[PDB]
Amino acid sequence: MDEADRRLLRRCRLRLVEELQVDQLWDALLSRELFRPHMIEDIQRAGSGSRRDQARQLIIDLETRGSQALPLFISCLEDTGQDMLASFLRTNRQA
Amino acid sequence: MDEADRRLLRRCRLRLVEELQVDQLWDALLSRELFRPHMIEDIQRAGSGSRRDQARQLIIDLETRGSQALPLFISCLEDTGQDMLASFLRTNRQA
Amino acid sequence: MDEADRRLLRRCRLRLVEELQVDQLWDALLSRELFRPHMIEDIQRAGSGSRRDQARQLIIDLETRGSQALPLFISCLEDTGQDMLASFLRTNRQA
Amino acid sequence: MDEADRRLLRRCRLRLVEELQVDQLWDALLSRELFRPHMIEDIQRAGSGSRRDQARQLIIDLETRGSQALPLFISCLEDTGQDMLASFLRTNRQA
Amino acid sequence: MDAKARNCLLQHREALEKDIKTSYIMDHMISDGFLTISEEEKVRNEPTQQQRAAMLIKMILKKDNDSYVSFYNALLHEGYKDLAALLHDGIPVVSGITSYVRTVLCEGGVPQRPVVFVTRKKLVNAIQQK
Amino acid sequence: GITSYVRTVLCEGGVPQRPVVFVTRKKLVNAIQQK
Repeated sequence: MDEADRRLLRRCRLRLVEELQVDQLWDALLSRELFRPHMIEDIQRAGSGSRRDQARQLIIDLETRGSQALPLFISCLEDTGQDMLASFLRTNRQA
Repeated sequence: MDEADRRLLRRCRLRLVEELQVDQLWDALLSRELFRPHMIEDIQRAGSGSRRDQARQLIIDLETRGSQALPLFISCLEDTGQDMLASFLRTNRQA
Repeated sequence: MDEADRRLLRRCRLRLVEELQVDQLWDALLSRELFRPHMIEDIQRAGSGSRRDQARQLIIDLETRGSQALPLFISCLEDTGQDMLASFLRTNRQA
Repeated sequence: MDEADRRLLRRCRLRLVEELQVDQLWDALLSRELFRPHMIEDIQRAGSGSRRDQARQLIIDLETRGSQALPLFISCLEDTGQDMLASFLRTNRQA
Repeated sequence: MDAKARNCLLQHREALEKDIKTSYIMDHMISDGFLTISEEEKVRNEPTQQQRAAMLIKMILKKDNDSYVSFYNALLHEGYKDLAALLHDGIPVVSGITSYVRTVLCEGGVPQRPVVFVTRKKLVNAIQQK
Repeated sequence: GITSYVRTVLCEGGVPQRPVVFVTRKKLVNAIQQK
């Protein structure tokens, strides 16, 4: 992941952890080979296991999953009906 | 929180965790801006999630919430009908 | 444990940590005096405490538990209904 | 702590680490100002974090907490329902 | 310790270093009174399990017969059957003029009394008084 | 008789190796062992 994408993920930290729905997201992430299944189990157990803690670990770990991790992640957002969040992200990448 | 208030919270540890009702307390704590909402979710998940475990984490975390955290906390007790517990606390502060 | 048994445990690392069920295994291990109870508590807490992390520490620590640790361990597998895993192991020892 | 008390703690090492219940002991230790709260967090994290590892670090660190650390520690044992352990200790001090 | 015991330790040192988890041995030995806290802290300070075992054995090689036995017993008690077996044959026997006398007075302090001497009590007593 | 112990402890310089050819004189050795 390039520095600009990483920086984007940090800038949007608050919004991501506040709004990301994860339970519905795992299938999408798998389909696009963003994470291996055990990686997902680890993220699921991050911290207290709340939605927020999972979300946070997801987006941190996301930075390590490749050059195209960010656009692929936006797509998974789209695929799971999180258009608003995906929209917030995209309009930054472009910005 | 001054050392005397902290010390009070430790001295009353057993009584607080034995008697504190938490489910009804969150609104009060919010109203007086003692905790942020996510802080509350974290406290709710402390340990096993029992009333006692929540109570314990609440009162530990309380020590960090300001110079007036203790008197504000007594008030929230009062506001939620935990007069007996609030009374036990106050008569110590004064003592 | 002889070098051949140790080598076997390393060769089967991936399969063991992928498939070993531990929660049901402790009683068996105790019955055959493979581990002391505190050793078990330590293994249970290894790493993140996931099944995989426990499994990994188990099989690493297993190398230190005696000349007959491996065959005794296969038996415990058998005793707990992990015949497939025990079978994978045995057909190597023999091979 | 005098040499005789220290020596007692070493002589009873095996029994203490085998039998000491710690989770219930912290409040007592605090009440008698045997340890500061952060000291307790450190002891809680000693080694693997098992009961035994915590217990061991507790009793080692106990040697540094004052001239009356041992009798005060026996009392905390009494206060938490560990009479058998407290009894084993006392009958040595006296012996 | 006796040369038999020490040589047994030396012979099997590598096996011992590879397997010993010191945290389950040092406790027993401390309880028994044959390992000190400062030795244990020196052991603990080694970063890996085998390095700790190596340090502990280093220390034990210098100790007495009782210590070897303490070590052996702890090994046996903690389920190290094979390791104890290696150390079994090397176990040393353990446990007016008395013990004190030849204990303290062999420090060069006295030349041994002759082969043949009559006992003169009367004077010795006086010297003891003065 | 010669065993592990023997070459273990006695190779410390303590003894020169017995010659290539020697008859065994038991009678005296025993006496020395007694005394």
